Amino acid sequence: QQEQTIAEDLVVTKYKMGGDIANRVLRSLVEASSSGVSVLSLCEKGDAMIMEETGKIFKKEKEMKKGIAFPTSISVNNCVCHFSPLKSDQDYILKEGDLVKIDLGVHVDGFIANVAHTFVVDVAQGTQVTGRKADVIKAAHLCAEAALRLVKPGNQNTQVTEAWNKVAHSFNCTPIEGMLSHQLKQHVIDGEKTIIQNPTDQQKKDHEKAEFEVHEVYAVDVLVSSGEGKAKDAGQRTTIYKRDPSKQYGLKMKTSRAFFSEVERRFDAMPFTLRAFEKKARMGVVECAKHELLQPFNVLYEKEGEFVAQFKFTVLLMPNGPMRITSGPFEPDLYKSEMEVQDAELKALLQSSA
Amino acid sequence: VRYSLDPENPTKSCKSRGSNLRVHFKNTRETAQAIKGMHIRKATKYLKDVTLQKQCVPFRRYNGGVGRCAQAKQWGWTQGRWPKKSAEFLLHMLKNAESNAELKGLDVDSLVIEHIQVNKAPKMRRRTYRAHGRINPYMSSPCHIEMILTEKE
Amino acid sequence: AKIKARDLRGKKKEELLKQLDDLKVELSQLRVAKVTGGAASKLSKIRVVRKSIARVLTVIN
Amino acid sequence: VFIVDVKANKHQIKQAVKKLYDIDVAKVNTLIRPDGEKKAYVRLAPDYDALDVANKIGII
Amino acid sequence: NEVVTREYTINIHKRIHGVGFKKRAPRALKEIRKFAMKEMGTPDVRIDTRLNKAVWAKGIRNVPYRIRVRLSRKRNEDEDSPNKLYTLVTYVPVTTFKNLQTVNVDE
Amino acid sequence: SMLRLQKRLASSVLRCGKKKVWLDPNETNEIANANSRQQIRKLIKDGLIIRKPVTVHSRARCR
Amino acid sequence: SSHKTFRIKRFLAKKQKQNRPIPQWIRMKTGNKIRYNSKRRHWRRTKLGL
RNA sequence: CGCCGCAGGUGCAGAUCUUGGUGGUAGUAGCAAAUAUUCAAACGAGAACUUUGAAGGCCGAAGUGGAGAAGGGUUCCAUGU
Ligand SMILES: [Mg+2]
Ligand SMILES: [Mg+2]
Ligand SMILES: [Mg+2]
Ligand SMILES: [Mg+2]
Ligand SMILES: [Mg+2]
Ligand SMILES: [Mg+2]
Ligand SMILES: [Mg+2]
Ligand SMILES: [Mg+2]
Ligand SMILES: [Mg+2]
Ligand SMILES: [Mg+2]
Ligand SMILES: [Mg+2]
Ligand SMILES: [Mg+2]
Repeated sequence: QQEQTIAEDLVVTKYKMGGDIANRVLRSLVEASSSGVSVLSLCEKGDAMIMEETGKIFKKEKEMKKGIAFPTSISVNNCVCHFSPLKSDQDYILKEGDLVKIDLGVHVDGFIANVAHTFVVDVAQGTQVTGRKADVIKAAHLCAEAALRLVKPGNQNTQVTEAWNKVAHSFNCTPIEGMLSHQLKQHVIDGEKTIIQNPTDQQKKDHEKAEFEVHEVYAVDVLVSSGEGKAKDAGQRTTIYKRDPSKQYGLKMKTSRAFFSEVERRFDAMPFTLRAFEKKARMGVVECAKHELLQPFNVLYEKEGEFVAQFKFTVLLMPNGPMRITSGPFEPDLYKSEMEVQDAELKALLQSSA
Repeated sequence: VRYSLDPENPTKSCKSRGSNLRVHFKNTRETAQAIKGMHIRKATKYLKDVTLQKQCVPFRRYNGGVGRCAQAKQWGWTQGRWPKKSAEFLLHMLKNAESNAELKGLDVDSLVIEHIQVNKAPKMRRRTYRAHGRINPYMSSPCHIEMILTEKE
Repeated sequence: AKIKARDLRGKKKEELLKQLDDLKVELSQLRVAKVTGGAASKLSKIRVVRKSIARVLTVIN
Repeated sequence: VFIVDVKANKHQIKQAVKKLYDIDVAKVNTLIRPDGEKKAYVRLAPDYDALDVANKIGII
Repeated sequence: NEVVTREYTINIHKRIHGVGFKKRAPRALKEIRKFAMKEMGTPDVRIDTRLNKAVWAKGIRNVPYRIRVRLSRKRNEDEDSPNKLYTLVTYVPVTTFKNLQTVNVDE
Repeated sequence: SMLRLQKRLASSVLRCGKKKVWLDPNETNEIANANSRQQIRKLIKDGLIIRKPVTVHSRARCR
Repeated sequence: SSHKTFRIKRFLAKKQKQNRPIPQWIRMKTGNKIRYNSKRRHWRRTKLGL
């Protein structure tokens, strides 16, 4: 009952600068994304800039931990999310016109500023990107503007997902199966108050019917797919894991215990990446994943050539209108769709704002 | 499901049922005849007294070898016992019956057990070992139970 | 990308054995992925590689 | 630790590991499991690290 | 008040007379629990482990003739229990049992 | 909750019988978390598991 | 016993391997007619042939 | 299925009949060989029986101890139900 929340105005201001530092590294990512680069190169430099910038901010309070709440995940045209290539793993080269999707997070006092964005690289100045890859990102952008407008204590959790299903049907697309938004509190990215998109019969009865509440942080995340809704595995190593503090077990391995203690020092409860270590890290992760000490964040692939897009950010709830601390660089001038919106409620929410 | 003795007014009635319950049929039949016609609160109190051995059930039909007790004199009888397992199983079915009565919306402070029936269930098989290389049955005697409670006051 | 015995028959003993070596290496990697979790794509490729090995050996014999 | 053919002896296992993974091996121990599969404990040479040989194999 | 405590002495010899050898010490604790139930009116009686050692001090059949105990009625502090009060009975080591009354004790 | 495994491992580590192994009644959860002999060693070092002394069999009367 | 021949140990291996429950997806097959492994064996109840 | 013919492995109360099922007996006989259990706590919906600690006892080194051969064949060991 003593857990910290947005009730402190100091918490508000450190949210604003933490979201600003998360937005500014996404900006450096999109300005440094060019043809002939590597996904691994952009991931390692994206996290390295986070580590040094969070070190130089809040140098006055260092009893706590400042750094990554979600590692720099970079995926292109085939991966849903949770992707961070290892040095021993194969790399990918960025070409002309491919849309790349970047996830990134910062945390201060265990309080999270999380943000993503989907953008096409090497975009010619003053041109229009079309096709079936240009409407999934525009629909997802409309989903993000929908959530920004409608997030308010007084609605239900199913209102968001039915609107997301509706805008999916309007754009002749569908949401990704089993994608969950979370209520983000102190030291937590896995809050119990969760939001579903593209549900099924099994996930619906396991989802909890709940009503929103004032003065709390959310991670509104939308996954829009131009295909059919298929996300599976293709034998790729899962890199991102999160410590589960509820459970414990007696490790039988010296290098697994060393791996776990390295997690406690750097990423004690928040999701991390195996890149930060690596030879013994790959050994020490398989046993800790076996006994559910770490929650794997698996990589998901769709049919080759299909297109999926993401848009997520941390939004603050307050009775006098919600506010945004994390935003991505999307411009609707150079992104249009071959299908427009036909629904009255959708056109009303995109017109109005806080 | 089709009971026997469907209620005269089904709106003011609730039903409960259990099948293949692993209690002795003979004990449960005697306990059911004890609580038949009782009020819901009175029967719940009575069954709790059976487990506390303050009130006994009279063994009227299945009484071969059943001992005598002083508490049998409340009934017009001489033999009585305190079947703990039969009382516990009927207590659970009475809780289920009153939960059904709440679900229908009719109040639970005026219910009376107007129907209660114990049927024999299919027998379960075990083995016992006897003197000269013989095997004999060790059959269990489970029972189905059904009950209907009707509002009356 | 499958292997057809009809196009195998023109090949020589050197490249036929090279193709057999490549298939056997792939199968051994698939068996590794089978015991290390892997994916259904790699699990279902086991039968494809196994029939390809038999196809090459039948052509050789 | 490898599961090997039940008809393979220590010399054959030692040569098979050397050829397939291009690594040296000090000694091979061998048991037959209760379910019938033969299991070999292939101790690598002192200069070969089994920790990273397991990586290039893919069983880390 | 219902958090009272009192010192009693129990004639264990009186309550165990006639019990067989292998059942004397177990019966002494059933009758000690009976004594606390009657004197304090609580169905929940907790024997102290030091009192259990005192009853079994001379073995299963040579139970002490008298024991000096202290019954303490207390609030269970837990409304999830169906009994509001429980009596905890402890062991009072004495050198003699002559002229020992039943007395009230402060906290 | 059920310290059968921990009592067996503590007797093997301490090289005594299960008669002489003293698991702490109050630290039940911490003992129960020890699924390994090295965890047992840590508890022995930290005083949560004690080897009780031999029952006294004096020869003073015989002497 | 601890001492055994290779033939005996291989015989015990097959009996061990086939003494397992049937898969759950077998019940979903078309025209299944199979309820449970009717050839299950317990060491204490039924002794092996050898 | 009726009628005209045809053909039988054609009619059951029995056979200490064959096979299957079900009663009374009957909530009965019984769950009585080798001294013995008790208190507190934990987990748990639920504890005479599980786990821990404290007692009181027994086996008493020809053991109710520690290991093996034959035989068994996974009963070994963790986790869960
Ligand atoms: Mg008679
Ligand atoms: Mg017998
Ligand atoms: Mg016999
Ligand atoms: Mg050998
Ligand atoms: Mg036998
Ligand atoms: Mg005939
Ligand atoms: Mg007949
Ligand atoms: Mg009897
Ligand atoms: Mg008896
Ligand atoms: Mg003795
Ligand atoms: Mg022995
Ligand atoms: Mg065992």
